[PDB]
Amino acid sequence: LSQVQRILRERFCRQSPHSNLFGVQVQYKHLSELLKRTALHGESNSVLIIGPRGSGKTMLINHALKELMEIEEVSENVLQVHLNGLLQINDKIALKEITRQLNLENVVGDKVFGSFAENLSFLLEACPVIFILDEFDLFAHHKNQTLLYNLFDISQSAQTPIAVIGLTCRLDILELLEKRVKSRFSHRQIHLMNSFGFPQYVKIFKEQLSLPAEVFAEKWNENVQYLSEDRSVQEVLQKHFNISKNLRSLHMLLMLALNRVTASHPFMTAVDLMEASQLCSMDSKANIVHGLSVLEICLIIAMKHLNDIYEEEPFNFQMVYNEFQKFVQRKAHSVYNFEKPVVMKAFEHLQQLELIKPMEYQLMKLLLDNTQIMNALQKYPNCPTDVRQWATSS
Amino acid sequence: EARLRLHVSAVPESLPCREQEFQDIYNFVESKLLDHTGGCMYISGVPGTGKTATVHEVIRCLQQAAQANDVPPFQYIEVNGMKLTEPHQVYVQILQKLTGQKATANHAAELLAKQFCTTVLLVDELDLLWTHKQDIMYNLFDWPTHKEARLVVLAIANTMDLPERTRMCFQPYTYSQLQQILRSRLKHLKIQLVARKVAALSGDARRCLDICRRATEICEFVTIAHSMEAVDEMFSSSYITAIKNSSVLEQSFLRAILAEFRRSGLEEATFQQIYSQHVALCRMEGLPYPTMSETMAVCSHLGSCRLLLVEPSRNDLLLRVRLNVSQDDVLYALKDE
Amino acid sequence: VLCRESQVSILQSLFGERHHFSFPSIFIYGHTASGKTYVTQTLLKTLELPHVFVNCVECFTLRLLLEQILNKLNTCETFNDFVRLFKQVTTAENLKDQTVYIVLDKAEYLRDMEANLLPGFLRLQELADRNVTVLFLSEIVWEKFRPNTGCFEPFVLYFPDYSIGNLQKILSHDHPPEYSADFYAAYINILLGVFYTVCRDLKELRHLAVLNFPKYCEPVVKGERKLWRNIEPHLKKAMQTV
Ligand SMILES: Nc1ncnc2c1ncn2[C@@H]1O[C@H](COP(=O)(O)OP(=O)(O)OP(=O)(O)O)[C@@H](O)[C@H]1O
Ligand SMILES: Nc1ncnc2c1ncn2[C@@H]1O[C@H](COP(=O)(O)OP(=O)(O)OP(=O)(O)O)[C@@H](O)[C@H]1O
Ligand SMILES: Nc1ncnc2c1ncn2[C@@H]1O[C@H](COP(=O)(O)OP(=O)(O)OP(=O)(O)O)[C@@H](O)[C@H]1O
Ligand SMILES: [K+]
Ligand SMILES: [Mg+2]
Ligand SMILES: [Mg+2]
Repeated sequence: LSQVQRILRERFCRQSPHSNLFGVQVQYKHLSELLKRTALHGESNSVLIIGPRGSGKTMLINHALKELMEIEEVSENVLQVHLNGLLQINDKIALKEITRQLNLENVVGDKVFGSFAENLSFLLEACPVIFILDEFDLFAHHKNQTLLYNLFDISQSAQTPIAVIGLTCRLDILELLEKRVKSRFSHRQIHLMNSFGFPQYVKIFKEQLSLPAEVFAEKWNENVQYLSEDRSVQEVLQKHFNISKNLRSLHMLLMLALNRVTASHPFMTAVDLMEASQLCSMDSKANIVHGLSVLEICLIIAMKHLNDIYEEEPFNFQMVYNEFQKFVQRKAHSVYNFEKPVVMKAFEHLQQLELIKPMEYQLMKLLLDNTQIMNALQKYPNCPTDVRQWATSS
Repeated sequence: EARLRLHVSAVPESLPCREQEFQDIYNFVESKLLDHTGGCMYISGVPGTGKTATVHEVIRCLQQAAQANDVPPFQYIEVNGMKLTEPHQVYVQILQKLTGQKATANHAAELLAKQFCTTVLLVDELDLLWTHKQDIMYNLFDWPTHKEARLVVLAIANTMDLPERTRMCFQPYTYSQLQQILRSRLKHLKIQLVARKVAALSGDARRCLDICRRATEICEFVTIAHSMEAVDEMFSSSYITAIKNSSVLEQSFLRAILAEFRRSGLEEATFQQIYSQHVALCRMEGLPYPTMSETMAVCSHLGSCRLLLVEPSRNDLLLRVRLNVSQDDVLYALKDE
Repeated sequence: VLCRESQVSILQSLFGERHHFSFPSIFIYGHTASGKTYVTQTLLKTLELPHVFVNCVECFTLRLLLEQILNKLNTCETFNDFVRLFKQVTTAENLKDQTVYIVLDKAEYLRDMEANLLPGFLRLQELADRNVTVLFLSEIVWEKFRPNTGCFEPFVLYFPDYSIGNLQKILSHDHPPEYSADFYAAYINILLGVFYTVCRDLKELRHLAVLNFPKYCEPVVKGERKLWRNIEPHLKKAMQTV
C-alpha cells in the first residue's frame, strides 16, 4: 500500500529521530560522553557542534539526548531546555523562555530580580539542566551578550550542574564571542560534521530509500539495491554529489522521485529519479525570462547592447529608449513602435521582477548574464527572426 | 576513581598562585581601611589572569583579619557588569546590598550620593558600565574622593586604556606559571610530562584546566600524546578542514575566486567576475556548465560557514565577495593532495 | 483549471495523504498571471485540506501577519516566538493529526520585514513539530531570498508562463456565452493574434476579450466568416494605448 509513503515522508521531509548515523561515530562518542558526565555526575560542560547546514547537528543532539534520558535516574532527575536563535531574539525573551521550559512559571512575576544572573541563578536553584542553543550564531548577536556570558559563568564558577550545547554552521563562531565569554566557554569543545566519500553517499542513498524490518518490505529493498548500481542513477547521484555532499539535499531528491511512485507505479525507476533531478537543476532566472513579452525582451537586448558599448556602465530609460528606437528605425512602418509610457511600463516590470537594479534620472544595471540571454532567445517560443538578428548585432 | 578524581579538580580551584599581586591589593585595602579613608583601584589584565579570584581571596582574608580586630570592620559589596541587562541597575544593587533596599536607579543614585556626602565595593568588569555620558563611572570614581565618603573601590576590566576614557595590572600567565597551577593541584598524583606540554599557551588559565580535563577524557576512552590530541581537537583551525571536505564545485568556486584575485590583485570581486572564472574551470575539468542558480547556491554554502564574506543575495550578479581565509591557506587546503 | 494539469500532479502527489507529512516548505515561482494561486486555492478548497491564505503586502508588520495566521485557524501576537507557541497550542480533533497548510502570497515582501521571519517559516515544521507545510509563492526567484546564515532550502516549483495556445484554450472556450464555442474561439485566436506580442497577462487579455467582443460580432446581427478584417484595426487602436 501507501505504507511506503508514510514512512519515507517522516524520514525525508520531517527529520526521523531514528535513522542510520553516518560517519558521526567519533562525534557522537564525544557528545554522548559529555552528556553522561553532566547528567549522571555533577559535572558542568559546554560544547559547540559546528558543521555546514543540512548535515549533522540537530539529529546528533536529538539522538544523543534520547539515549541519555532512557536511563531511569536521568529521566527523573534531568531537565532539558531547548532554545533557538530564531524564536528567542532577545535575552529577555530567552530568560522567560527558560522560566517556561523549567516549569518555574510559579516564580511568579512578583519578584523581578536585581540582576539578569540573579534571576537565572534563582531558576536553577529551584538538579541538572541541559541547555540546547540552536542557531548559536544569533545568540552571539544579542547586545551585550548576557545569556551566553552568564550561562558560561554559571557553567564554570557556580557548581550548579548545567550543560550548554550550541549548534552553529559558522566556522567563524569563536571570533563572534567576547574575550570574556570565549574564555568561559569550555574551551573550544568542537564537533565538526562536514562530508563523506562518494561510495558512502551511494550507500546512504540506498539506505534511506530502503525500509526497515517493520515480505512486502523485503521485495522493496531488493529493488532499491538494484537501483544502487546503474549507469544512470550513479551519473545523476554524482552530479548531485559534486554539489551537495549533503544528506538533506539527497532527501529532497529522493522525495520528488517518491511522488512518481503510486499504486500504478509500485517502485522507483531510473527515470523517476532523472525527472526528479531535472526539477532541481532548473535555472530559476532563465525560467523567468521565458515568460516575458517581446517588448521586454527587446529592452533587455537594448541593455545588452548598452553594456557592450559603454563597457559595463549603468544606464537609464532614456538611452535604452534611444537604442531601442534604433531597432525599429530599420523599417519605415511601425511594427514594434509603441508609446514611451508603455515601454516604461515594461521597463518598470523588469525592475518589478528584480531583473534590473538601481543605484529616467536613476541609473541601473542589468542582472542577466549574456549566456542566459542568448540561451533564452534560442529557447523562446515565438521569438521573431528580427529580434534574433538584432541580438547578434553586437 | 583514580584518574577520574583528577576530573573533579579542574573546573574550579583554590588557592591562588598569584603571590605578589595578592599582597599589593591586600595592602591597598588595608591602607585605606586603617586610615578610615576612601580610594579606587583599577585592575587590568587578560580574561584568564586570576583577577576576580585574587580579589575574592583578599576579601576573605580581610574578613578573617576583621574578626580578630586586626583591621577595622567590615562590610563588603560586589557587583558584576555583565550580570545586568541595563547598566543603571548597578545603583539598585549597591543600595540593595546596603540598607535602604529597593528603589529606582534615579532615587538610588541620589541616595548613594547622600550616604557618601567604611565599605569595600568590588565592581567586576565595569567595561559594561560604559555609556554615552559615562555618568556612572564618573560617580563611582568620584564618590571615594569625597571627605565624608569612606569607600574603597576595586574596579576590574580587561583593558589598560579604560580609565583613560591608583592602578594595577595582571600579566598573562607564563610557561612556568601555568605549569605551576596544574601540578599545584595534581596532589592525587604527586603524568606530569603533560602539565608542561599544555603549559605553552597564550595566556588564559582556563585553557589549561579545560584542555587537560579533556585530555583525561581522551585517556579513559595521561601521556603527552593524549594532550597533543586534546589541543588538536580545540585550537585547530577548522577552516582548512572545511576546504578539504568541500564538494567538487565548491572547490572550483574557490579556485575561481583565487583566479580573479590573481588577475586583479584586490581583496574584493563581484559574483559576476568570479562566475566567469568558475565557468572556465568547470569547462576544463569536464564538469557540466555551472548553472547560475547552482552557483548562487554554492556561493551561499561557502558564505554560510564563513569561508566567504558575501553581500546579501538580493544583489544577484553584483554580489561583492571577500575571502574570510588568507589565499595562502586556501592554496594549502586545495593543493595538499 | 486547464494547462496546469502537470503542476497539479506534482503539487497534488506532494500533498499525499492528509495524515502524512509533506515538505516543510515549498516555494513556487512564476509570473503574475501564471495561475499559481488559482491552482493552490482550488486544491486546498476541493479536497478539502485545512489551510490559511494570507497576503504579505496586506500585512506588513509581524503583529498583523502573525495574528492573521493564528486567527484564521479554527490571539495577540507580537514575535515569531509566540507563533510556534500559539500555533502548537492550536490543536484539536480537527487539526490533531493532519497536514496544515499556510500559503504566504507575495512572500517577496517577507524579505523586507523581519530577518528571522522567513527562516522561522521555512523550518516551521520541526520548530513546532506540528506537521505543517508553509507554501511560499512569489514572482521573485528563490536565489534572492537566501540570508547570510542560511536557511532550510524549500522545494522550488516552477509554474511556467502560459503559451499562446495555453491562453486561448483557457481564455476562449470557457465562456462562449451566446454563440458556438467555435465562433468565440476564432474571436480569441484573433484577439491574441494582435495583443499577444505585447500583453501576455491572462488577466488583461480576459478584459479585452470581454471588451471588444460586441464589436467583433456586430456584423453578424447586422447581416454582413472572416471578421478578422473587421476588428483588427480596432484591436490595434487599443494595443498601443492600453
Ligand atoms: N550523519 C548523519 N546521520 C544522520 N542523518 C544525517 C547525517 N547527515 C545529514 N543527515 C540528514 O540531514 C538532515 C540534517 O538535519 P539537522 O537539523 O540534524 O542538521 P542541519 O540541517 O545542519 O541543522 P541546521 O538546521 O542547523 O541546518 C537530517 O534530516 C538528517 O536526516
Ligand atoms: N592561579 C590560579 N589557580 C587556580 N585557578 C585559577 C588561577 N588563575 C585562574 N584560575 C581560574 O580562573 C578562575 C578565576 O577567575 P579569574 O580571576 O580569572 O576571573 P576574571 O579574571 O575576573 O574573569 P575575566 O578576566 O574573564 O573578567 C577560576 O575559576 C580558576 O578556574
Ligand atoms: N487555467 C486558468 N483558467 C481560468 N483562469 C485562469 C487560469 N489561470 C489563471 N487564470 C486567471 O488568473 C486568476 C488566478 O490568479 P493567479 O493564479 O494567476 O494568481 P497568482 O498567479 O497567485 O497571482 P500573482 O502571481 O500575481 O501572485 C484567475 O482568477 C483567472 O482570472
Ligand atoms: K499531507
Ligand atoms: Mg538544526
Ligand atoms: Mg572578573
